[PDB]
Amino acid sequence: GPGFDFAQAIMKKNTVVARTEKGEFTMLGVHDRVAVIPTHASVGETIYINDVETKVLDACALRDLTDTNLEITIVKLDRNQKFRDIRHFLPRYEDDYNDAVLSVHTSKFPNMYIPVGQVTNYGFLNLGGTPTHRILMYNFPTRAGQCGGVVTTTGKVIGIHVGGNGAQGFAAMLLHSYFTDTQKHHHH
Amino acid sequence: GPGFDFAQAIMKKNTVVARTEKGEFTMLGVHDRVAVIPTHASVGETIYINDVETKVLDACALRDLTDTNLEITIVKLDRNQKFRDIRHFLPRYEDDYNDAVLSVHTSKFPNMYIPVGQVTNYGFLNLGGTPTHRILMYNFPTRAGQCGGVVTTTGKVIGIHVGGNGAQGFAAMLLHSYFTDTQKHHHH
Ligand SMILES: *[C@@H](CC(=O)OCC)[C@H](C[C@@H]1CCNC1=O)NC(=O)[C@H](Cc1ccccc1)NC(=O)[C@@H](NC(=O)OCC1c2ccccc2-c2ccccc21)[C@@H](C)OC(C)(C)C
Ligand SMILES: *[C@@H](CC(=O)OCC)[C@H](C[C@@H]1CCNC1=O)NC(=O)[C@H](Cc1ccccc1)NC(=O)[C@@H](NC(=O)OCC1c2ccccc2-c2ccccc21)[C@@H](C)OC(C)(C)C
Repeated sequence: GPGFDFAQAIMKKNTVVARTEKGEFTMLGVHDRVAVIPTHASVGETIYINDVETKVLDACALRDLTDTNLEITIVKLDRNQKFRDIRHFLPRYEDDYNDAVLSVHTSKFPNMYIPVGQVTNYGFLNLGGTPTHRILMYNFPTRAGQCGGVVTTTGKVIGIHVGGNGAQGFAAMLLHSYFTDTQKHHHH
Repeated sequence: GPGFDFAQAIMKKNTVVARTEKGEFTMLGVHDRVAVIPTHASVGETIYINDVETKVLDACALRDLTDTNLEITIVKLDRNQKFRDIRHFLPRYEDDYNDAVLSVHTSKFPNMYIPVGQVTNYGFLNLGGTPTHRILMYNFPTRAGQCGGVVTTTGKVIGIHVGGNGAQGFAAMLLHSYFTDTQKHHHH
């Protein structure tokens, strides 16, 4: 069966409601004060987190070496609470998955779970006019309001929901190497 | 934890999408060709079931001995498929419950699960101007589109979602005695 228990533990301890100029998004906290949000959320220098205005200390819109959108933006937030470190639940590599759950945490849906079935390493997607890479696909009619939703299997947090076409849903991959402690680089 | 596995088994085998003049509702099939739907769905002599026009052979809008709305309408449908008999999962008596799940099956949400936490035997509710009895209440911000949604705990199907006020959700109780094989009574 789908790993509902795992999805619930991730949602309970590692999600907040984020709100930008573009609306509300489920937001996955990954470690310390670092979280993710879809790039098309258009994060600025402040953001609402559970309706509390919060400084965005850093925001990195990920792109691959072809200079193509990956649709993940990693943010560092000025908050007191640390997120439980869930980096060990992130996949090392691209993969396909079975019996995944999509989990949403917004004002409208504070806690909701959708089994999306098989998830395929899809690759290239034209997302609302933006070429995008490293997309995961599931055959489920996902809707507006579900962006940022966390895609899991038991023991793995594999991506965040970013798009759909009325029949299929698409998530941006999360990989373990996106969040490893590193060194010195001018990035803005 | 919440009984997601049980909720999923009920949804998989015992729900259809019903559509009346008032819109779409999750519809729980109980046994044979007998199902339930909230009375405010305004069931007529035909109904759409998974988008297929279907004759409604009988419809009984339940009321208690005070002649007050219970908000459950039991329907008998002209379909080929029988529903798996789930009467043994229906509670005998009114009760309070822990860690319930609300499960929705509509066109917009073909499969969605919401843990609603504690469910209380609430009693009287004024439902959109209609006095209504035998209501179950949960502290969860349920929304339009969730009516008919099935409320479960492990091993019990306890009600169907009928209402909310933005902070709380309300279900009409299901009791085992609503569906027992009986005898001869002019009811229309
Ligand atoms: C989540 C964010 C949101 O609700 O918007 C607020 C600004 C939302 C989820 C999806 C909406 C529809 N169902 C969903 O699962 N994502 C988007 O709207 C996303 C942009 C975005 C905005 C903000 C944050 C993150 C993302 N855009 C779309 O999902 C877009 N879909 C899309 O481009 O799909 C690709 C299609 C494609 C590729 C190749 C050949 C043919 C097609 C095709 C045909 C028909 C439809 C889509 C595609 C949505 C907005 O596009 C449609 C046309 C479905 C409305
Ligand atoms: C499901 C059916 C649907 O979507 O409508 C299509 C016709 C829907 C679910 C609920 C909507 C809001 N959140 C939900 O969970 N149910 C209804 O709309 C239901 C009527 C119905 C129509 C068709 C089938 C089955 C049912 N009506 C309401 O839910 C109504 N809520 C309500 O009456 O709550 C009682 C309130 C009460 C009692 C005593 C003191 C104070 C109050 C109070 C204060 C403020 C709000 C409600 C109540 C909705 C429609 O009413 C509001 C005002 C929330 C819009």
